[PDB]
This record gives sequence, structure tokens and C-alpha cells, in this order.
Amino acid sequence: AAIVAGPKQNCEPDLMPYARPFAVGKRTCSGIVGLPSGSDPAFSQPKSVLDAGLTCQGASPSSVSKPILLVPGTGTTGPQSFDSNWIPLSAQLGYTPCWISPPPFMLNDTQVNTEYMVNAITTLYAGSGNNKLPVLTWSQGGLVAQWGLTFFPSIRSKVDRLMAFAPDYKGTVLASAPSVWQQTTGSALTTALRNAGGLTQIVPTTNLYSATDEIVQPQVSNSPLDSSYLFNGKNVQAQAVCGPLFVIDHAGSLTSQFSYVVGRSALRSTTGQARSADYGITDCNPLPAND
Amino acid sequence: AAIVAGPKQNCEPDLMPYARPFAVGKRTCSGIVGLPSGSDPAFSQPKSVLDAGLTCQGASPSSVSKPILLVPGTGTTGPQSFDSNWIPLSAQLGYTPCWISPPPFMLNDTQVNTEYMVNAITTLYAGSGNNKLPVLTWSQGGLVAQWGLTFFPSIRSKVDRLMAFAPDYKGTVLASAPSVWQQTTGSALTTALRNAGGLTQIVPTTNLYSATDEIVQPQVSNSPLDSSYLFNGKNVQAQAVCGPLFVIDHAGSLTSQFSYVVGRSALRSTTGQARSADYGITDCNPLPAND
Ligand SMILES: CC(=O)N[C@@H]1[C@@H](O)[C@H](O)[C@@H](CO)O[C@@H]1O
Ligand SMILES: CC(=O)N[C@@H]1[C@@H](O)[C@H](O)[C@@H](CO)O[C@@H]1O
Ligand SMILES: CC(=O)N[C@@H]1[C@@H](O)[C@H](O)[C@@H](CO)O[C@H]1O
Ligand SMILES: CC(=O)N[C@@H]1[C@@H](O)[C@H](O)[C@@H](CO)O[C@H]1O
Ligand SMILES: *[PH](O)(CCCCCC)OC
Ligand SMILES: *[PH](O)(CCCCCC)OC
Repeated sequence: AAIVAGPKQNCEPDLMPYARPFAVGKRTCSGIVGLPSGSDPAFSQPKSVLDAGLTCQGASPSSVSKPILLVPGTGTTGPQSFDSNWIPLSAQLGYTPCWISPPPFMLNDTQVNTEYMVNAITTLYAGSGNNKLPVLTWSQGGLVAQWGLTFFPSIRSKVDRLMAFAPDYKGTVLASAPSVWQQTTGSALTTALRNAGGLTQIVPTTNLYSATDEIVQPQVSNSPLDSSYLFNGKNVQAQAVCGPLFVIDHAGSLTSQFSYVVGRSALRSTTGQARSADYGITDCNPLPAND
Repeated sequence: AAIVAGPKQNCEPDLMPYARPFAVGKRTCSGIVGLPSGSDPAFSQPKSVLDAGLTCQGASPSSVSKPILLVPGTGTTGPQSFDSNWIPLSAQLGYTPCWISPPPFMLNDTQVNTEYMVNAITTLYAGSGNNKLPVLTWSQGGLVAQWGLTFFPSIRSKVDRLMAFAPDYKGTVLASAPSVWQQTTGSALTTALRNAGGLTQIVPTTNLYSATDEIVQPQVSNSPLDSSYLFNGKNVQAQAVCGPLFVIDHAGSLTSQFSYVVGRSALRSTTGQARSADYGITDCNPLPAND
């Protein structure tokens, strides 16, 4: 009942177990609050159904050398998204291209689409001799990758890096199919990802995007406000490097020569993220890389 | 492997159980996602210790008529915060004033301070014949009330309304004691409250605050950006009603005549929130109400 201004610390008190899951990324006395690490949520789909959506080029996912998992965009299959680009480009870099094609064309529940990716990572990790593998994505594919890493603890140590092209982590304001509702800015899904701490990278991540993206917006600030931005990630907005006259659209973000140089840098980097020293003004080419 | 633009719904798919707690307040096919309703988190303090912090004027908390629970601000006890104002003002309105004085002067862990309030509500609810009671707060007291309502399901049906004066739900940028760290904008605690859905009212709530608050900021926009704002709540920024020349500081937000008229309105309202029809320009008096 007397003087008490005393209580003085040099750190914020740790959050109680019941609130800890809601402050991932923040620092308290014990350190940075990490993501919950319990058991994986159960799949709503039979494993045999999830396996039907996974394919590797020239090999079985159960026995594959240096696999790379490609996750497609909304309204497409793995081949439709990557046949003209990262399937042959990654093969040229020494990887065995693998991809998932969640039915129907990624239009269904993003949470279900994520099951295909989680199962695929589990499969390819073991299939490659229990070795981490890179994941490369386009559009919703990135949202799926981060959703998986946020809610399925088992794959966090199985993914070595994430190279996401035009990812819509905050959804888009330019937005119906189930996944379209979920990718609309302000959706319950994008809100959940943010509130669970999903806007901070979980594995070494590189996000390549464009201010002139005609599908995903806002992307114009080259800051945390952009939909493709992840805290601690290597966030590369094309125009920040190439200037305001460099125009690549949503698909160009995945297929341009600039995108290839950045992606290649991320894939070979020992840090798991693309390095500024690997690209410059001369790589600011909007033409297709596989061309 | 053919046409599929088909999948078309009129609502966003429901979130899976594992993600539902992170999207409270959002609407999916089944409706608005509500707060989790499991068992109450366990107390870190012995109940006898929590009981020592609860007092009612002229009665025992275990047998009291029409109680009102007053929750004090940082660096004060219940009497220091309310002796000159809401203790006698509420008694005049027909209530039995009760309050908690979490030691030491609300400077300790806000999560612990909340235990005192949860225990107090449980006690007063039963003590008044299993009847809901109003909670009136000042500064951190409001943060404590909302933290309790967000994480302790049992009291949601025991609190009839919340009248918060200058509540710092987003903390303050003008910010050490444990609770001071926690009330600093960007803290793990304020982040957790927001991420768990605590910035939307849980019970009928009225938030009275001032743009000229010298302790809690920002409060100048009369919008969701203000620290005292709660979605669906009756948010009353003094200057929006009284104009830019109306100046009441942090304590004035609790004790002014304007504050009394709004508080009285909230306490007697059948909606549980203050009503615009009960106050106007003539009530824009900065002088103390108990005067
Ligand atoms: C896997 C697939 O393409 N078909 C499903 C269908 O079975 C399900 O009823 C519907 C809503 O859940 O979502 C998709 O249309
Ligand atoms: C109840 C009280 O006023 N004293 C506690 C003290 O026992 C505790 O060690 C410290 C840190 O938890 O917080 C306060 O100072
Ligand atoms: C919402 C906001 O403030 N973001 C702005 C954006 O609107 C603007 O186009 C951009 C210019 O590059 O600068 C950002 O700070
Ligand atoms: C951060 C922000 O944009 N909030 C501004 C605030 O700075 C300004 O003082 C107020 C004027 O009342 O208008 C709000 O919209
Ligand atoms: P991406 O998956 C982002 C799609 C958002 C749907 C709303 C238009 O594109 C291939
Ligand atoms: P309130 O509890 C808000 C206090 C914030 C502490 C940082 C200065 O005031 C009585």
C-alpha cells in the first residue's frame, strides 16, 4: 500500500501459454515468440487423393533426385503454370521438376490446396533421402506455401527455401470460386494468416513482384504494405531495381528474364535468399527467360 | 483435367478448426467467426491472493446488491483512481461501488492484473444473485477488461456492459514497469489482443476518450486508428461532439462532467451503450462532475 514505482524490467513479460500463439515474431523476456510446434492438423482429404495431385518429371516422388516443388497459381495446373518456364528452367539448373495440381485448377478451398503441398513436401523430403528441398511458387502458390509453413509444423524443417513469384499473402483488392473469396483482401483466410504470424518468413524466402501486377494489388509501395512482402524476407519489387519504366505483369513476374536471374540467385544462394550482388540493371529484361 | 471455372459460391469457405481462432469477427459460409469458448485458462495466482485485491464499499463481494466493478489505471489503486469520482458517483446512481487494486499499483504483468478482474467478476456475479454486472474502467483498466473478455470465456455472460474511459487497447506510442512495457504500442501483449480478435467489442461497450490525451496516443482521428476504438462499440471521442476547443486530458476523460453524462447514459441504456440522444453541446463541460 506504499511506494511501488519500483517494478522495473529491461524486457516485456512473457505471454502466458494461452496468448503466445497470437504474438508470433514479437520479443519478450525469454526471446522471440516462435510459431506453435505441436502435431500437424489432420487432413480432410484421403492421402491417396492428395498423392494423385503430385507429379515429378521423369521420376517418382517416392524416389527422386534433387527435387524442387512447384506450386501453381489460381485457375491453373502445375503444367499450365510452369511448362513454358520453371519446369524446363529448373531441370536445366540440375533439379528434378515436381509439382502439384490441386483440383479443380486451384479454384477450391486454399486450405485443401495446402494439404496437397504439405503431403508433397513430406513425400519428396523422404523420397530424396530425407533432404530438404526448395519450393517455388506463383501467385496463390505462395499463399499456400506460407499457410502450410504456418499451420503444419512438420514441414518447416523439410523446406530449405521458398522462392515466391507474385505471392498474394494479403490477398488482392482487385477481387466466385472458393479460393477467389479467400484471396480477396480482408478475407477470413488472409486475416488468419496474418494473425497467426504468417507475414514473417518462416524459412529463407525471396518474394519477387511487380508494382504493375494487374491481378495482385497493392504492390506499389516497395514496403510492408505490399501484398507480396514478408518480414525478414528478401523482398524484390521489380521497379525498385529497374525503375518505373520496367513493366512486367502478373505472369511476367514469373517468366521474365529478370525473374529468372533473381530466382536462379535464390536457388543457388547459401543464405537461401536471392542476393543483390547477383542481379542489376542489365538483368532488367521483360522478355521471357525460357525464350 | 477439363473446364473448372465452375466452383462458384456466395460465401467464403469456413476456416478449419486450427485456423478459426485467428479470424474472429470475420464472416464465412457458416456465419461470423466467434471467439473460442473452451475452459478458462488457469490462474497463476492463488485465489486467496486474488480475493485480497477485491473490495466493495459498505458490503462484501460475496453478498452485494447491484455491484459495479471499477478497474483502475496504471500506477494507482482503485481508491486512488475513483475516490474523487466514480465511487461516489456510482453510489449516487444506485450501485454498490466495488473495485480491484492489483498490486503493486497495477504496475505488474497485465495478464496477472486481469486475473484479479476475472476472479472479481466471478465473485460479484454470484454475490449479486447470479446477475450480470457492469464494468467501468480507466486507462489500462479497459485493456484489462477486454483482455479478460477475450481470453476467459466464463465471464462473457457475466458482464452486462463495459464503460471504458481512455482505454489503451492499442497501447500508447508515448511510452520500465512490466505493464508499461506491455502498454507500449507494438508490444507482444497488444499484438496478441488484436490478433485474437480483441479489438471488436465482446459485450456492449462504450469508449470515451480525448484527442488531447497526454498519456494515450494516437487518439486524434475519431476512427479505428485510435487506441480507444473498438469495432461495433460506441466510440465517443470528446472533440467529435464538442469541437477542437474542448480540452480534457487523460484523467479528465474519466472525471469531467461530459464524461459523467456519457457514462450515466451507458449505465442506464437498455442497449448497454451510451446513446447520442442523451448528450450534446451543453454537456461539453470540462469541469469535474463530482464537483
Ligand atoms: C475436388 C473437386 O474438384 N471437387 C470438389 C467437390 O467435391 C466439393 O463438393 C466442392 C465443395 O467442397 O469443392 C470441389 O468442387
Ligand atoms: C505481487 C507483487 O507486487 N510483487 C510481484 C513480485 O512478487 C514478482 O516477483 C514480480 C515479478 O513477477 O512482480 C511483482 O513485483
Ligand atoms: C497506403 C499507402 O500509404 N501506401 C502508399 C501507396 O499508396 C503509394 O502508391 C506508394 C508510392 O510508391 O507509397 C505508399 O506509401
Ligand atoms: C495515421 C493517420 O492517417 N491518421 C490520421 C491522423 O494522423 C490525423 O491527425 C487525423 C486528423 O484528425 O486523421 C487521421 O486520418
Ligand atoms: P493468382 O493465384 C491470385 C489470384 C487472385 C484471385 C482474384 C482475382 O493468379 C494466377
Ligand atoms: P493508463 O493506465 C495508460 C498507461 C500507459 C503507460 C505508459 C506511459 O494511465 C493511468
